[PDB]
Amino acid sequence: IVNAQPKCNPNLHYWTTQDEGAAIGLAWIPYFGPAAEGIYTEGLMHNQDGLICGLRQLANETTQALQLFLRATTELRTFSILNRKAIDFLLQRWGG
Amino acid sequence: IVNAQPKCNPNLHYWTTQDEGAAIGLAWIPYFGPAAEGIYTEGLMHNQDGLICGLRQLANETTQALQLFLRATTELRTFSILNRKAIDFLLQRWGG
Amino acid sequence: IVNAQPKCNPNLHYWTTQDEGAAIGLAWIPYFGPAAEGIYTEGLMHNQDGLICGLRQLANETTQALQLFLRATTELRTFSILNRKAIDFLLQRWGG
Amino acid sequence: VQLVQSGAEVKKPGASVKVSCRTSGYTFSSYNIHWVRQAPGQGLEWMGVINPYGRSTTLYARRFRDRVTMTRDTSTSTVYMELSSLRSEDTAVYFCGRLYSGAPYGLDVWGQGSTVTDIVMTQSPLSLPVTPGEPASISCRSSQSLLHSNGYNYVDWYLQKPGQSPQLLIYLGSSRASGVPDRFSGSGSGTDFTLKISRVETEDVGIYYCMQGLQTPLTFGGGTKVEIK
Amino acid sequence: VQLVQSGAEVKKPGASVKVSCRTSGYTFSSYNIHWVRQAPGQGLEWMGVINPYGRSTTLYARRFRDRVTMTRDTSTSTVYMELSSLRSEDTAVYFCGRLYSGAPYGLDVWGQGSTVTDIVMTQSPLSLPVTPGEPASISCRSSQSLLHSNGYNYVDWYLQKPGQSPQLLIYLGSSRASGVPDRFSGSGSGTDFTLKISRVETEDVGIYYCMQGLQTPLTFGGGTKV
Amino acid sequence: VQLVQSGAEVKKPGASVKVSCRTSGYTFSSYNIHWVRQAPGQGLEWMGVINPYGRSTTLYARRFRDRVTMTRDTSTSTVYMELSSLRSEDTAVYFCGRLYSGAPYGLDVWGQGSTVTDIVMTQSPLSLPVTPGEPASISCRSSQSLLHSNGYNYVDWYLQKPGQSPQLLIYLGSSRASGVPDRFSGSGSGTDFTLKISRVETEDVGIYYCMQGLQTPLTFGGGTKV
Amino acid sequence: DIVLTQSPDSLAASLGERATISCKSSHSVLYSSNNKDFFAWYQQKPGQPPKLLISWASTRESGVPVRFNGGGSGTHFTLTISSLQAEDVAVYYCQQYFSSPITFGQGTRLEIK
Amino acid sequence: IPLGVIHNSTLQVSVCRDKLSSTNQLRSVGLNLEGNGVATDVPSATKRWGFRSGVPPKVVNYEAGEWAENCYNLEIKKPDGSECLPAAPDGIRGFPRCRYVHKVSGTGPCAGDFAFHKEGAFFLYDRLASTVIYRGTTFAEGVVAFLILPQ
Amino acid sequence: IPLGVITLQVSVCRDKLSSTNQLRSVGLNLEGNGVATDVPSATKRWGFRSGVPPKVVNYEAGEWAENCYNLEIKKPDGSECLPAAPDGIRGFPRCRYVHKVSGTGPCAGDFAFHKEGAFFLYDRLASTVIYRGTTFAEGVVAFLILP
Amino acid sequence: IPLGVIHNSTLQVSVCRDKLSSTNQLRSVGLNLEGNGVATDVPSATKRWGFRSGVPPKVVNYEAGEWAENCYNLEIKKPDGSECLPAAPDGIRGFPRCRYVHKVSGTGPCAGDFAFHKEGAFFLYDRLASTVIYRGTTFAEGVVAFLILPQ
Amino acid sequence: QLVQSGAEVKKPGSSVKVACKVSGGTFSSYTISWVRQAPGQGLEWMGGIIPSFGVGHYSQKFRDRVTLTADKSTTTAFLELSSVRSEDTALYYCAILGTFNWKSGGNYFGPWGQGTLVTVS
Ligand SMILES: *[C@@H]1O[C@H](CO)[C@@H](O[C@@H]2O[C@H](CO)[C@@H](O[C@@H]3O[C@H](CO)[C@@H](O)[C@H](O)[C@@H]3O)[C@H](O)[C@H]2NC(C)=O)[C@H](O)[C@H]1NC(C)=O
Ligand SMILES: *[C@@H]1O[C@H](CO)[C@@H](O[C@@H]2O[C@H](CO)[C@@H](O[C@@H]3O[C@H](CO)[C@@H](O)[C@H](O)[C@@H]3O)[C@H](O)[C@H]2NC(C)=O)[C@H](O)[C@H]1NC(C)=O
Ligand SMILES: *[C@@H]1O[C@H](CO)[C@@H](O[C@@H]2O[C@H](CO)[C@@H](O[C@@H]3O[C@H](CO)[C@@H](O)[C@H](O)[C@@H]3O)[C@H](O)[C@H]2NC(C)=O)[C@H](O)[C@H]1NC(C)=O
Repeated sequence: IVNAQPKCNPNLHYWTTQDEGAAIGLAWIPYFGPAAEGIYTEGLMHNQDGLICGLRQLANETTQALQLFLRATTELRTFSILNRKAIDFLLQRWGG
Repeated sequence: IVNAQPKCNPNLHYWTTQDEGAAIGLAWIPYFGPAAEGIYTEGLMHNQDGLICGLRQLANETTQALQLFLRATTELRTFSILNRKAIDFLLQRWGG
Repeated sequence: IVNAQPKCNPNLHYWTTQDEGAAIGLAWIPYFGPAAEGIYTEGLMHNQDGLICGLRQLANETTQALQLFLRATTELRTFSILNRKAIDFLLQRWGG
Repeated sequence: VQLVQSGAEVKKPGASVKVSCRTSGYTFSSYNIHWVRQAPGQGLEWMGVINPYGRSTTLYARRFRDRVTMTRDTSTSTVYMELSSLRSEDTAVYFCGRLYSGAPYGLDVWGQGSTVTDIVMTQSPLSLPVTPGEPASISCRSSQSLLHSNGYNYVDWYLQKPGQSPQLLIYLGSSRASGVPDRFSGSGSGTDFTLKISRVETEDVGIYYCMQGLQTPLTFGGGTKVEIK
Repeated sequence: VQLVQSGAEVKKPGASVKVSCRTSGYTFSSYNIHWVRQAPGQGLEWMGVINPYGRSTTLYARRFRDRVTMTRDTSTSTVYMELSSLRSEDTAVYFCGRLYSGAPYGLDVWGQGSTVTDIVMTQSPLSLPVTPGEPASISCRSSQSLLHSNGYNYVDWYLQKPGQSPQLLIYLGSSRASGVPDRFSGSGSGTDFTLKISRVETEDVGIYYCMQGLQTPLTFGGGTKV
Repeated sequence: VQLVQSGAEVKKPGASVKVSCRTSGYTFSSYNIHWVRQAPGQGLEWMGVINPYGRSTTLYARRFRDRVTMTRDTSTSTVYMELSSLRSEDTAVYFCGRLYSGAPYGLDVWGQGSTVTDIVMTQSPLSLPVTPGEPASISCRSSQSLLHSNGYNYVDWYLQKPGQSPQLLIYLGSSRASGVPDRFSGSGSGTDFTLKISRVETEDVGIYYCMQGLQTPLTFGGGTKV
Repeated sequence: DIVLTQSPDSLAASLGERATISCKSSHSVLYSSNNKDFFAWYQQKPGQPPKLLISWASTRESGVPVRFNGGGSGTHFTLTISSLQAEDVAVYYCQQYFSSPITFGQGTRLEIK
Repeated sequence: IPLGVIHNSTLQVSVCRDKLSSTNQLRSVGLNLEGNGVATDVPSATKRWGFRSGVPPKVVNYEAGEWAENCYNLEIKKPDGSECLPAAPDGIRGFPRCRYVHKVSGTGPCAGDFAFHKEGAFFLYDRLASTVIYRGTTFAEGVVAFLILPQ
Repeated sequence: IPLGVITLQVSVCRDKLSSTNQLRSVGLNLEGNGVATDVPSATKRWGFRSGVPPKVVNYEAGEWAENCYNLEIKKPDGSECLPAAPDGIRGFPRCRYVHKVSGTGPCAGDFAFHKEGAFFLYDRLASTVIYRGTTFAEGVVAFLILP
Repeated sequence: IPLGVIHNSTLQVSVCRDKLSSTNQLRSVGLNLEGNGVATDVPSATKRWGFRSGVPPKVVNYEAGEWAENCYNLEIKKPDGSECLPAAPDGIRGFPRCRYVHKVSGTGPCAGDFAFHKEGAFFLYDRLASTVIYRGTTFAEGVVAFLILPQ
Repeated sequence: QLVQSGAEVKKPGSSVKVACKVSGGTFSSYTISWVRQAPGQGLEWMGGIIPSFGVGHYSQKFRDRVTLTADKSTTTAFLELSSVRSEDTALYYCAILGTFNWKSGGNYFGPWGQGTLVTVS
């Protein structure tokens, strides 16, 4: 996680969609529902700056593997990288 | 699984394509064989007032989860919910 | 895996792209990268006559199951069948 | 369908408060439980939201973050609040309501409560004293237009009789709630929302509230207390 | 290519009859096997279908459901058929075919074996015994059209040579199966199906049966003796 | 950015040569490592390429394939090549090369090591007498067009000072590298290219080499003297 | 290029009948994210420049009677002359503008029977 | 998502006792709203569809369904004649088991790009369940529930 | 869907499945089976059908095609019979020779399926229908568990 | 593809102790180059996008993203007045959270079928990182990484 | 609304110029399109120009032998055939015809013109 990146930002202001905080009230039914922009929960990470710089560097390091994987794959919209990682992990451990 | 419905249908008549019989006999070459509406098989499930008249309330209780999942994701046509559930189940026990 | 086919071809010139080492050298960036058709690794088996047309006989055997499976499902591009195979495999082995 | 709350209690500023709301008569797993605070002289302030679903997700007002905690139990189908330090400023009754999580159909049922130690919507008229049998008009003004892309205004109007739980009058801008007399009629311009009281009767005297459900926080109106005079 | 089955057996009612159809000369899993029942002089009735490929799947006729079960074993590549509660009428000869799972291609090969205890189709001319050398025609008619989206009529025709197994002549509208004399030909217009024999020969004696393959059950016509 | 190759690697006929090449001042995983050979003769030969990233995929020339292997040190940050079936013709000077896997931005810095026992490209002069205070021009041509779909030209020029490790002059057609004076400009389009020293100073003399990166096996030109 | 074909080259119907014109594109001309499709019908009476009858294959232009109807998607598009009039006799043209070059159909001549 | 495991005779939402042998044991069933005792005539059912804009439609396949006594077909146009509904993308067709189709036609202006359900229920087309109504094709109204079938 | 594990065994604790890269899908061409590849016999194996959706599967490795076909046919009125080539579909990469088809006149439907029951390979996307303008080879897909 | 593992506050790139209880924690995070020492001005950044042809675009899903101080909306025009950036496909919209939108335009000489990134990054869009620039929708240039979150 | 000049007769193998003046609206950003209605042989869109960019987006079949110009000095679009042949006797219309941002400079549509007849001697 040694930053070869010239400059690390020590904090990030992030947004997520998997978290449930976007529609605690409001409603689930799309008919009475938020817009496409209301599906986002905010978050802040002043602390753990070393983690953030290391994560920057991980993003840098993993780019070319992603490019090679995309170039080989015929599927244009790949949403199964995390599922494939779960398969690889659990298959590696409990496969045989 | 308490049935909170006003009226619940005590019997069910299910059409299903996942039978592996499908065009039993007949043919399986796509050029020959059935049309788009000939694949389905059918059955009459009225086994008990436990499963039936309980599945309807299960649908009432799972519609909110399914709506939240669809509002979260960005993939237009989802086909890997069942696979994701299978992976969650299998990976929960063998966490290591 | 006995071949009833009239012709057995021991020669199997195979191109593939899953190797992920297809673009050694050149570039991995999509801008400076290779062409869309130059990302292929080429080889020949020379293992056994019985293995190659053994694969051909297997492909005849499995084309029926593949056609049935494609007729059952409604997704146009079924990119995820190897994931299905791995899930079935490891779930029948270590499931429950 | 009924909602019951915890009994009367008086606590030290050091001591925290534990308030229980118990449901009866409906599927506890689906309906949101909203907790609101009635402090005399300041109307109502929305304390927070709990979703009695499997993840049991919660949300609290910014002013009360990190001091109040909400937890449900499915065994008794109940919800619980625990505070941290109940200051004397918070000597206010605590109200539990249930709202259909599927749509902003308005708060339906209410409790009583007793604890003893943003889209600004300002109602324009502070008070309307009037003889009975004379129609009336009351409106509240919103800084931001509450019209939704659906076309349903999400303003909700509630009536609190003196010393009793708030009672729902209007939901979804203009639709009338169940059990409310057909006398009340609500109309919504999208920014300033009004209502015509057909005839004022003795029972209808009390404080009127407008709360919006378009965007959290769900802010309540100032509250116009109409009395017969 | 050659098919055999269990020899004729005799039993009394209230019990089970168990028969086999042994195969040879082809990819066992590839072809569906259709079981057919022939009462003496009553034509043919489709007992059922089994495809040994993969996990075995069996379909029975609704008239004989819950009284029959066929199952294949791949070790010796043999299909076994079991019948229970044998009524008096059940005494009939039993046949097993080798229809191609790919496309309707008739039933080229058959068996020989007996025992002792929808789309309706019609054969308008009952029987046409004629002096040899005379062209003859046979007509089959169905309630619902046999036209298919691909443009091929799934009609089939078979010859029941006296005291033998059915023999496949015209398959899939108008095509000719190998091993069949060229005198056999037919036209399928999708609603009525005609067969033109150019000149009746002494071998052409026997009853002709029409078959629909579009939808299960695979009903058979009454048949015409020529 | 410092790289050093192994020591004086003198062997005997048929012996195995294990030569190492260190990395310092830069990220080991990202940049590829090419290895090349310079015989006593003026020609240059591209020995092979190793990509340190991940599982360390390697590529070798069709000239000396499967006679030699390369291996990465994940922690030591050093790549080494071993060649076994040694012969007299293999006596040469092996060189390292740091090429960006991201784009053929040229080879930043090389090593130097000794050893003692297709896109054909050519250059015009192969030798050129020079006079101080003068411009100079060297042409380089290739069999296949080097106009990659990007619009860039995957053409490189390097100088080798007399008895020195080579230096990077021009990459990607006309974009000179940092540390190279403005006198060294290279133009071209498609098949033909040239390097025109705006004024050959008395200091900068040596051999010049023309390089392509469009298609592996990577190839080198003859070289021109200045 | 996107070449257009009109199945009815010359359709004639009597007064008061339902008139259908089908037009089959070589490519899809229905934009994906915005469900709007790019297809227009032109009514040219001889001796006059063509007038835009319906754009986006559905929306009717101002001044155009409700009689004129549009429908279809993807490749297959349909123009319906709901109730033929005496004045409706003219030629009708397809036009796609989903991607250049703009291509027009050969034309359908519609006249009183 | 509440996963409903099957008992030998009953249903339990959700233990090493619960076992499953392959993916075919996972079954997604589509149950129509008519099975919940909902009104089925056109004027009452039409009130359960509204128009919205700013939310994309998301589709989820389902493996099994039930016969629809009344399945609906919708084709509405605002008086400009524009097709207010989106076209049905390839891979979506009518609901395959319907007793009678209601070929509803309407002139109600569309204030939103899409038309959503007012009960949170899904629209069933073939082996897919979406959140928006599609032109021409016949759909049912129903909800998707996940189950494990017995061995 | 029969498996292939490695001799070739059609599927056991003996044969493990170490990692996901072991699974492979191979698009073997019918050329090995010994089928004729001339244009007029090949045209017989394709038939036009209506009422079946076009299904596509993904294969990861293929075999050099001695002959791949690039079909471009026109209905007599001029409309294209084949459907437009969808996104992410390109021609089969490793043809030696291409047998282009100028046209067959009448077209009875929209989709053209292979009568023998073999997929059309394209580029790493085996499909049951013939698309327009893209070079394809006839062949069938097998599934393997590699060492 | 390297995977990140966290102990308390440190990231470890992919130990038997390293455990992952459920798939829900697997998170794909996309980080903008605003804090990566990259000049965010219009003309410095415009050099990084270059036009190529004959390479299919690819799209990846990232669950979470970083705020963007500088995000670019491109509607590039060819010299004849035509637009050369490919049409935005369905399911892709602008970057959700951006402070300032750069409506950069007018770059005449675009001479390729697609526009790719000269540094190797992705264009984030809305939870859909792309290797190509789509016309009319705002984006931010950044990278996508995959992580397993601590329990 | 648009205006044009009258019919013109030209010897074969010469250069014919057809002028279309755009009056009303704004000449700066419109999508001038020229269509050749062959007499009884449908239509074909020869090409279009935007006066702001000043270079026409010629069609593939008419790139070789058609040149276009748009001048804001008198707000006129000029079309010139490099060579003329007999079959080019057809109605040349100038209109505001756009595409899906392929050449969209304004709205997707506009009013047509009277049309100029060109004949070959
Ligand atoms: C699951 O079953 C429940 C029980 O019926 C369904 O709840 C129903 O929800 C609708 C709207 O979400 C309610 O309609 C509303 O009624 C109030 C009554 O005043 C009215 O003011 C509103 O305008 C609206 O018409 C309906 O009353 C309610 N059922 C009951 C018995 O109260 C729910 O829809 C079902 N979920 C699924 C997915 O099928
Ligand atoms: C897999 O192996 C089977 C077994 O050989 C192959 O089946 C062959 O398919 C051909 C083509 O449909 C069939 O031949 C037919 O013969 C009749 C005779 O009248 C003729 O009318 C038909 O037009 C057709 O030519 C037959 O089922 C069979 N032939 C042979 C010699 O085996 C199948 O083709 C193989 N699959 C693949 C994908 O290669
Ligand atoms: C991850 O971080 C590394 C480290 O900086 C990045 O590599 C660097 O990328 C820049 C481009 O932004 C390169 O600058 C260019 O260099 C060429 C010469 O090769 C020059 O001609 C250009 O004008 C430009 O300045 C730089 O060389 C390269 N390497 C280093 C050590 O900085 C990489 O881009 C980052 N990855 C991502 C996805 O951001």
